[PDB]
Amino acid sequence: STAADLLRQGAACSVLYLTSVETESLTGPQAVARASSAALSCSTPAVVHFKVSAQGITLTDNQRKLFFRRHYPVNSITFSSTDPQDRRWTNPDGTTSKIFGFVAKKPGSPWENVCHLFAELDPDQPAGAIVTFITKVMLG
Repeated sequence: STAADLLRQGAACSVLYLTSVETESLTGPQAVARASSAALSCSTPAVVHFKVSAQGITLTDNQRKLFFRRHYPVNSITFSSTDPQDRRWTNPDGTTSKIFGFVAKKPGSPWENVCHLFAELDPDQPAGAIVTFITKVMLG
């Protein structure tokens, strides 16, 4: 586990997975805003493991032997930001969490642009930092 290899492995943490919505012909900020509107208008979100690395974004969740996984390669990711209206997610305890999303091509419907929306769980792995890391691996 050398420095450069570790650093390529990137950072992973837990986040709430709020929703995913198709977002064609919208700017990046419009896409994230659209997703947040949908999430905030709907009638409990899953906690997922969220990894950002040189290889892109990987989302996973397991309950016993049931398993969810999606990977978004770096060339597929077109945008990420916190909610441009500064809207927050209200947790079951009534406290609020910052919202962020990214837009990527849908792996099995590649013509489709889809915004994946999340809320922060840890102030020490905050939404703004995750957005910074995604934008860095896009920049690379």
